Amino acid sequence: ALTNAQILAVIDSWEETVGQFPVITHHVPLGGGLQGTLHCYEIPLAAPYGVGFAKNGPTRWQYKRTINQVVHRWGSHTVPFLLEPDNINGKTCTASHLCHNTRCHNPLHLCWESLDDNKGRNWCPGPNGGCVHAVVCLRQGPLYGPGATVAGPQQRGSHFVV
Amino acid sequence: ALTNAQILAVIDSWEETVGQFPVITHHVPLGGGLQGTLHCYEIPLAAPYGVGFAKNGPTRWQYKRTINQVVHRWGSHTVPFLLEPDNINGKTCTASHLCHNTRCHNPLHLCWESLDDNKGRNWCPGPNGGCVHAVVCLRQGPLYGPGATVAGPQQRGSHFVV
DNA sequence: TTGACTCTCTTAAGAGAGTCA
DNA sequence: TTGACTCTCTTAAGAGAGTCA
Ligand code: NA
Ligand code: NA
Ligand SMILES: [Zn+2]
Ligand SMILES: [Zn+2]
Ligand SMILES: [Zn+2]
Ligand SMILES: [Zn+2]
Repeated sequence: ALTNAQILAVIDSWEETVGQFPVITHHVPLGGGLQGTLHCYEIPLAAPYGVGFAKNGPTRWQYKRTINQVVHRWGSHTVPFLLEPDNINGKTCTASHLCHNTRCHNPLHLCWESLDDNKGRNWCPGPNGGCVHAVVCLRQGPLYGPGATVAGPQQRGSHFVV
Repeated sequence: ALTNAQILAVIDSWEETVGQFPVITHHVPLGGGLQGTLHCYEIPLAAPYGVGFAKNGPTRWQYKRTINQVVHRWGSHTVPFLLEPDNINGKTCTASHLCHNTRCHNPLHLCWESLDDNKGRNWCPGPNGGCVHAVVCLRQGPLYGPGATVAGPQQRGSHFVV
């Protein structure tokens, strides 16, 4: 809600509830042939999810609180960042999973960045494989690698140059 | 169905027409602080576009040929790949701009791969900066770099560990 | 047969809001 | 007030198909 105090109270109640989500250990590629360990705080697969939480899509949730007799609602991963600018360079800020685990709500696994920055982490080589993200990745992106390209650049005639 | 010879004739007429598009020289980052040059064959901004070409969206075009009284139509960048498999690993193949220039129809700037592989090239460090794509990138991706993250991982209390 | 328009859809990273009990 | 559902939208890499002359 409007006040900084009200917003801090929302963040604090969100952290307390998510802090009681099951903690699931995930071993992850870091790049450079190295492996690390992340501890994700995972929202349940089915109701009930936790005080204030409800599922609006297969892997989408919202957090809601009643403040001054009014319901306030947010995307479930956006709550840590309610005191931050909601845009950057004219692009909407989004909650970005450094752990690439949508059910996870650990704020130590989230950052707040453009949708392009968010998406791009899927292909990052990782913190031990050459990540250049200023807010560093926690793991190699799940889609990093050589790809599976079916056909490369080609021409039948002689009209084109690279 | 169109014979392989009929499809090759379609590819040949497409190449003939695209080869007459304006050829624009672009200097581009290759990664590793190096600069290279790409020559893009750019479809016009407004009609007429070229024989067989029409615009179906702000940056979407189609190629149309009528063979034995049947109208055939393809996405304008898919024509080089009409003799290739159209899926891989259960994923639809898509035309992927190695030059990251949507109006370009140079077939030496296109490859044929899943939408995930396609998107991921936006963040590649490039052929002189560590590209691991088996079909190698022609340039550093336009979105490669440190990013512009507004807020990083953080908690107010002590409920979480990474 | 062809050109120049029209419309909606896919994907996978993300969102907002309404209906009931 | 709180819970458990329902619906559609955004973005930027990509698509298929209809109408008219
Ligand atoms: Na993400
Ligand atoms: Na692309
Ligand atoms: Zn996590
Ligand atoms: Zn990274
Ligand atoms: Zn090009
Ligand atoms: Zn690459």
